[PDB]
Amino acid sequence: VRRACYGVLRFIMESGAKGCEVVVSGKLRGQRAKSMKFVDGLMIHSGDPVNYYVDTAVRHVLLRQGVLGIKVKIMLPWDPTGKIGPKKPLPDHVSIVEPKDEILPTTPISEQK
Amino acid sequence: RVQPIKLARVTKVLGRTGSQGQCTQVRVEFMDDTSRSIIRNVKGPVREGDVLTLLESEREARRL
Amino acid sequence: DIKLFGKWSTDDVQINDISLQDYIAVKEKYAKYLPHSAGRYAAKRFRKAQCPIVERLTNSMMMHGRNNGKKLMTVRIVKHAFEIIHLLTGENPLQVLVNAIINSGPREDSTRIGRAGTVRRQAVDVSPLRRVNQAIWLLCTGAREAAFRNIKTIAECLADELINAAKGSSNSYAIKKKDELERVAKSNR
Amino acid sequence: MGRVRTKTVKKAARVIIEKYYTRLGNDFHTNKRVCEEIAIIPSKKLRNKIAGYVTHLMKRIQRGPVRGISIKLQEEERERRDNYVPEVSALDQEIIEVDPDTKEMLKLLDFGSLSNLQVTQPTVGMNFKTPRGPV
RNA sequence: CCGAUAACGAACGAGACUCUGGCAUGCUAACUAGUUACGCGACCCCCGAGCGGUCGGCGUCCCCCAACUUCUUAGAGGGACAAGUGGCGUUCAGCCACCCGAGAUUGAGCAAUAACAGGUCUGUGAUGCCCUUAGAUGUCCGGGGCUGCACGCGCGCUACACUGACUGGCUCAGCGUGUGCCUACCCUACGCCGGCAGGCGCGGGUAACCCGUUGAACCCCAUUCGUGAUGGGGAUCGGGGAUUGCAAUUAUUCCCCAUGAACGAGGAAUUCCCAGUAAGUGCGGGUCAUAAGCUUGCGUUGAUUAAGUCCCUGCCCUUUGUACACACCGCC
Ligand SMILES: [Mg+2]
Ligand SMILES: [Mg+2]
Ligand SMILES: [Mg+2]
Repeated sequence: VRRACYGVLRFIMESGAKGCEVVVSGKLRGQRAKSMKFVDGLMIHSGDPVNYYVDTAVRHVLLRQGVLGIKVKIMLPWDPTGKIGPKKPLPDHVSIVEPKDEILPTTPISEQK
Repeated sequence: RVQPIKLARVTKVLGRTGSQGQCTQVRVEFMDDTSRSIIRNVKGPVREGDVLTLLESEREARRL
Repeated sequence: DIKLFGKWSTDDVQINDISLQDYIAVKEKYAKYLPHSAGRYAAKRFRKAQCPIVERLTNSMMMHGRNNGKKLMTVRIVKHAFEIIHLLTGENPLQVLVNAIINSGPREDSTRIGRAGTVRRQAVDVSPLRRVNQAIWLLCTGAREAAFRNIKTIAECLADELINAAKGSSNSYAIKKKDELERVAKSNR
Repeated sequence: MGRVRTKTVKKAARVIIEKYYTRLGNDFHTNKRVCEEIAIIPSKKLRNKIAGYVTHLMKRIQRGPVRGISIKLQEEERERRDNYVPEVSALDQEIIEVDPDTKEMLKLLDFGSLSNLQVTQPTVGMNFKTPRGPV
């Protein structure tokens, strides 16, 4: 499970995303079942943006010892602005656009046009 | 024999007491010996700068 | 100018102690034509300190848990009792009401955290807002208990306890509890 | 009163202020608007508490620098410091009080003569010699 | 986060946002919302007034025989988001008060790291293992039960009355619901019969067009009662009439006339709460063939008190200790 989840984490990251979360639940070898969570990158948790930035999926794996619970949570980088990455970036990204020099310290100068 | 009822302006309040807010230190003056003031614990809202009735002046004085 | 209920001009009432002059709420500056307004008074402090005293009556007599929205009960009862009083003593029911308020407002109580003697440990003076609050409460609850199992309606109960407290008669439940609180506090001095 | 806080909820405004060093003031309703729409901050109530002493910062900067740090504070306030280079020398008086010990060990650099090096008298009695005991 | 500062540079929760509540006589538009003006018709005093006023009566999109969106709606916007002042503070990160303003804190949704042998295998054609599988632990049918009652506990509802009950007259909401896959089952106006329960014709509505202008309750104003367990209260208890249901008994429910018990404001303890708040008071939805003392919401009336504290209970950080680590319901 560790090698497989690391491989999928590699592939998702190379797909390009702000982060991820994967959780595997159920009973592995042995009878005491406990989950174990692999994370990387960024993972927003609260408020509306999760509804349209992170997508999640739950699949149940029919294993001879029972069932395996799988949770995956990827978010979509905003930059496409309507493409596979959604528009309306996260509000903590009001980026300061930078002026030009706008100095012009010379004498009053007239050019007619 | 009994000390007369006296009036008492309230100046700056030191703060609540009784570990529940049940009393508050008020620093009252008797508008006649205006250079003499006494620390005093009262209950209910204080409305800093108001005035309060008082029967016995030399009742209590404890500093937190 | 304001003719409270068509009568009882505000510019007649005199309040005695200047620890209460600003804290009774009868005067012309805020002389309402009637004790009723949804004025957001209790939202922050000290507005109810300015809320007209008759409004405080009509909002305090409205307290039993059986009646909880009947403010109009209250204003009708207080207007009837006001008429009753002005009949009883000819002078302003506002005047008699403020007289009862001052004469039934205690000054000394006991409050501490240690092992209480009889109510508490240390006798303590009261600021003249909890004082008048407790006074009007005591008047109201006296009226309520008096009219509970009697043929008298609350109008006359309020009227008679108001007179009893204003004159001071050691018979109204209000002052009869006031002096006991005062003396037990003096005992816990 | 109500004057008890956590340092952490005190940790409120400088997540904002210098990051947007351009749009603050000394202020009660119009840096208000700028603070409405600028982060992921999920719930309503605490907008006033972040932003209260906020414009008090650019109050400060209009009388003194502070962290911050706003990258506009330091270079302006130090460029002002840059100036005032004195015309006359802060040390050019050409007499300097020196004690006999001083003169004599200038004699081991073998010059105590070709200048002024005016001598002040030694203490003699020397009310120095920092104190010790009672009697 | 200031501020320090062997830290610097980041990330999650947290405080934005989403909806809702609070304003724009500013914008766009309203025959399924209207509002005005008009023209009618009925009206009233009329002795004449008269532009006196009444209409939720009619029409002004069958195409001008009039316009407008204000009232309602819902989108765009804006708008409230520390702009002004003073005061406090190193005057550093916020508050106190005031001005103005619809508003100087609108309530909710979401929600970190971890963790609990918490609950759920009665949610599933989610499922492992075990058990059963034809005289079935499958499945269907008939009946009973889940309702059973010396007792103890929980959540509630009604009351203990005259701030009241009874009777009669007056005047007001807001969410939301409504005709069928299977599935038959909707909301109901109007008219007629029946006191009621109801029934029978008769439409409208698949909905801002009909129920519905939701003529709600509380409350309002006149009557009676008189402090009597009384006309409070309505448990218990008989008979009759309806309705749903294939079937109503251990009473589905409702109605009538009967009976009138405790209860005269409750300990020891204990819960919730601070502004449209608690509470009084009704109305919707789900449950539903008949079903609400339940619950979820919607309103209506409408408070007292407080802007503090660790006193009890409990929680977060910092120092201390320890023999604990299943972690003090420990250890011994
Ligand atoms: Mg939130
Ligand atoms: Mg009776
Ligand atoms: Mg230690």
